[PDB]
Amino acid sequence: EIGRLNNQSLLWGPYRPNIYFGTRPRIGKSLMTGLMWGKIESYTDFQHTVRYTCEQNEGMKGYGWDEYDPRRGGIQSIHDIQNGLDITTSFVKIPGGAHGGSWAARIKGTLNDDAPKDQKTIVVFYVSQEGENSELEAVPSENEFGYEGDVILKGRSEALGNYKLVVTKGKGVIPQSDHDLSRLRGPGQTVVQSLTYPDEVLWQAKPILFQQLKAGIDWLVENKYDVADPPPPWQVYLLANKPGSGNVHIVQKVFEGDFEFDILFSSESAGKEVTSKDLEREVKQATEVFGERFARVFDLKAPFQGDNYKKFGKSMFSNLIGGIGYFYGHSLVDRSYAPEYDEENEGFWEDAAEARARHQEALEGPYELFTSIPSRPFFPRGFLWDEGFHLLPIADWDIDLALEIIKSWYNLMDEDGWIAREQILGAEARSKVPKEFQTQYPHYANPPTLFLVLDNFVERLRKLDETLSTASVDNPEVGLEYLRRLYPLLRRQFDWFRKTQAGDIKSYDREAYSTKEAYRWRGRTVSHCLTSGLDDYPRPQPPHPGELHVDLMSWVGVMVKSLISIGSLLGATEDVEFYTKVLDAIEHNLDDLHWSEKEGCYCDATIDEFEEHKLVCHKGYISLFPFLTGLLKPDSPKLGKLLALIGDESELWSPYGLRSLSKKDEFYGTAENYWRSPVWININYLAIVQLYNIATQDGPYKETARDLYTRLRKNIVETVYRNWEETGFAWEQYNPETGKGQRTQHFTGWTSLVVKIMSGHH
Ligand SMILES: O=[N+]([O-])c1cc(N2[C@@H]3CC[C@H]2COC3)ccc1NCCCCCCN1C[C@H](O)[C@@H](O)[C@H](O)[C@H]1CO
Repeated sequence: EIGRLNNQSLLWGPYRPNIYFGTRPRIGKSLMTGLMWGKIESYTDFQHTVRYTCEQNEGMKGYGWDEYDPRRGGIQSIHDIQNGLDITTSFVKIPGGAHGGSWAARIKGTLNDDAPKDQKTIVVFYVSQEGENSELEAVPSENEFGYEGDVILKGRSEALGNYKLVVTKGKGVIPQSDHDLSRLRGPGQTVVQSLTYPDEVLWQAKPILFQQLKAGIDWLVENKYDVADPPPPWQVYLLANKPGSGNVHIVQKVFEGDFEFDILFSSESAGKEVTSKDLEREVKQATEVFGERFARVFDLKAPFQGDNYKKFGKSMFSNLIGGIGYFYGHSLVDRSYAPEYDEENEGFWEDAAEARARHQEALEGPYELFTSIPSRPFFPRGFLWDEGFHLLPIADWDIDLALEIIKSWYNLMDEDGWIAREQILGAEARSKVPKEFQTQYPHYANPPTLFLVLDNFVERLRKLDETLSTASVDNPEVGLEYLRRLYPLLRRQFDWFRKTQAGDIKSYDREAYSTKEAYRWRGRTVSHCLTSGLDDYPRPQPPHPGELHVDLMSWVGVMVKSLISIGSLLGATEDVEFYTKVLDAIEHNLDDLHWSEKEGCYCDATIDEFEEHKLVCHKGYISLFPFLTGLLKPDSPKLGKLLALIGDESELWSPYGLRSLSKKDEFYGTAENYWRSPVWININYLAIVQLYNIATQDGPYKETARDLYTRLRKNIVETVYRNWEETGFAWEQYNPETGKGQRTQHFTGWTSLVVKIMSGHH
């Protein structure tokens, strides 16, 4: 019942973060829309200037959400240098009826100071509908060659019932052609082309548009329009009007100078149809609500209480929550469980490559996923351990939203307990991913950081849009039922980890409190360990079936501590007893297998040339894991030595945050130098939260933790703020020597954790 209200609230959104601006509902095969625009200055330039899928290069100053809440809508701003255009896309949801409500958008384009004042810009609104028993029709024009006013599309489906979608006339100069062609094509007006293609290719908006433009050009060629006397470019690239029935509708406008137009989606089962007056008003309302929620949910503490930090927090937050996508389709999975994937022998990476080279992978599904993403331009899709970080701030904002996303993720889990770490769903998603990197492998794990979110919900539980956001904490019954239904999958994931990611104690000269607790990440190559999330952090060389990884064991610890709390809430006492013994064994086994007294930190372990357990110690993030994951007692002498490592400028401590790897480590700044020195916000965030924990409890390290917490919070926030101020972007990682953001931009993305770091009061 709370489920039905949530379903209905979240159904519609701009859930296509892979494109600048578009809408889809959370339904695999339904109605989608996308925006395209580009300046036209010549006969050949439109194909190069036209924008649709997100990218980041010299031609685009920046883009992002100024404001967003997926229940209500928001405002995105796009700063396009190539096309001399500052664009604004406002989207708003209007609840009502039985079909997930109505929505509207305003597209406003303003030429920048550099653009020719008489620039011609082509704007397209592309609309598609998949589904066997559904209809969509453009109501024809009264006029001869196109539309003087609004374009109305009428459609129906099982999912949406009856609806109307209107593209309004809009404001702005419409250029007029004196050419001969105008007698056949009109002087210049809004046009509509209504087409049909087999459902599975409808997503290919750009090629479909261009095929129509080319047919347009070929008609000119056949009909004696030539270089003797050519029509203007904008008229050459203006489609001949042919509205009708189909599963594809192209709405094209040309504008000279500034422009704007509305898109009004009117769910028939609701009240009166949506108007532009409705849009303007609900835009203003949504802004007020966003304003008030922000100040309550993300109340930035000293020294970030100022307005500059507020605007920064709003940008980082809105971009993260604005990344929410709905994805649908088949994924590519190797279901061969080839025995080479067991990696039980020396040299196992060569065996595994030989297996992969059998190419037994097949598409399977379809699946759906509702998730936030790291990067609109470079990787707009679900990543398993990233989502754990993304949901930390989102959960604060709207716990029901976060729980929905968690549910969405767990619904992917297969019978054995595997969720693919990278969710590439459907041909549209695949288009952005080289074939060689699509295949998922059922023995590949990723950190279970979604348990971190679950933990915070549990603590919240112990201690209509306003209502709906917090319904899962405000009605303990609802909360518990949610945990009840998820609990088995959580448990299945726990079991899967210990089955598939088991390390080898019993087979070597290995003494420890427990014969059981030992873990090794499957999937390592000579240079990489992708499944751990820390691609190129240095690990034992060469890789070896005897390896043990202290990060993985610490994640199993995070998991088991969570199972304790959740089981304890559902009174699964047979389960809670078992967990209690596993936790106890990991605490002991962390020390017995992973602690280096001589180095003063945790290390991964291998097996020698001589068949004996060797620690292989590389000072950095990995070394801190038991502390980052909240496993050490606040009086632990090991914790204190870890605090020395963290605070030590010659090892990890840079002015800009903690270095992934110590400056003393032989691998510092080597090779791709991905996780071999740069400052990464996700691990810094875990550190900051654990420092705070120790700083707010009686113990011997209280005052040290307090100082490190104060400084690290400051350093991390200021580095990310400084870069945002100067570049407009959140970055993937930060240079510890210069403080510059580097690798990819638009990383929102766990970089956005900074809103919560500024927020404090963990
Ligand atoms: O998508 N690609 O497959 C892909 C595409 C391309 N492109 C080609 C064509 C378009 C596109 C842009 O330019 C040329 C280039 C390289 C790759 N490589 C796959 C790697 C995926 C990124 C992992 C980022 N993070 C790494 C963190 O280490 C990990 O912790 C984190 O979880 C993960 C997620 O945030």
